[PDB]
Amino acid sequence: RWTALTPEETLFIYTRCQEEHLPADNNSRKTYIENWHQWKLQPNDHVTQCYTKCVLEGLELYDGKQKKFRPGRVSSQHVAYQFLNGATADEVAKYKGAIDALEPASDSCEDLYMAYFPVHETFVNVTRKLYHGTVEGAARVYNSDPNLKRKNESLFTYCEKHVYGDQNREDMCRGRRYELTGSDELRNMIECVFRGLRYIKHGDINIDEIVRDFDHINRGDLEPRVRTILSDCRGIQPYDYYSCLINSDIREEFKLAFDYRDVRSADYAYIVKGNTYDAQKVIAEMNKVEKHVCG
Ligand SMILES: CCCCC[C@H](O)/C=C/[C@@H]1[C@@H](C/C=C\CCCC(=O)O)[C@H]2CO[C@@H]1C2
Ligand SMILES: NCCc1c[nH]c2ccc(O)cc12
Repeated sequence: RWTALTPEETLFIYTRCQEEHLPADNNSRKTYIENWHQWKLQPNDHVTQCYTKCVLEGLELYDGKQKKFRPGRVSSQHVAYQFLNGATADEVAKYKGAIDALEPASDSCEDLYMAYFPVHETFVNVTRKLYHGTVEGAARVYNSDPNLKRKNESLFTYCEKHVYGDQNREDMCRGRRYELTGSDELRNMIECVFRGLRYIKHGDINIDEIVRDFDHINRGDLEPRVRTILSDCRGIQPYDYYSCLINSDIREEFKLAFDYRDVRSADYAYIVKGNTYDAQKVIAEMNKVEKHVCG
């Protein structure tokens, strides 16, 4: 059974797709951000088309494996949040039917846009209700469910408060200083963090995601070294890959990467809004939190 997406998940999708497809220029990027924020799939060009493909696949309305829309997932998305939604039976019926009629002829950006575009023009507001595409609807859901990570909340402090609670402050302090204490709480902590960073999904590690956090610190040159390590790690548990990285010649680079990613986890739109990498600010922020934790 397919599981509906949380507002954390869809916000991850939206921000990641914008990161991947917004142009690096300035005059160009502003148009795209302004339009996409209003859910306007304009202007119609390769940038917008591939952004559309990326969102459609992150929301998982389009299946890359089966290479086809899976319309039943619409229904799923709705039932999971059918009261907080604001969506009606008729709206979801028609949206599901329209998506059921789509056979895009291929899976390129251009063809998927050409297929789905009239559906989006017609049912954009249904899509925004179902997939938490408004600040009000997402806020309603967050408020209904205390187990979801919030917008401005760090993945790491979230996972800490779920895994350690108010117990083992000493082990949590050592863990936040990158100690391999080997305790059960630290293992669950690293699993929680890897799941939320998408370093691991459905049990399989995601080497491209770690590599990308290495690129984000201007250490792309380490990508091969980051692959060897992860491809040679014999375990399958997050703590295994974590320890492989910490007990390596790229330990300190890994900490720089991890800390930047923590900072960017407390605000999914960090790169969209235009923030850049600043090792000093990153570590200053980390030092404030760690001095509080180890207080
Ligand atoms: C099928 C294609 C749909 C196009 C995608 C659409 O262009 C989405 C844009 C995202 C939006 C989602 C809106 C609200 C979600 C809640 C955001 C919040 O918690 O502040 C904003 C957050 O990333 C961007 C801007
Ligand atoms: N800023 C890095 C936070 C971090 C990295 N590894 C950790 C392990 C435990 C913990 O509580 C926190 C952490």
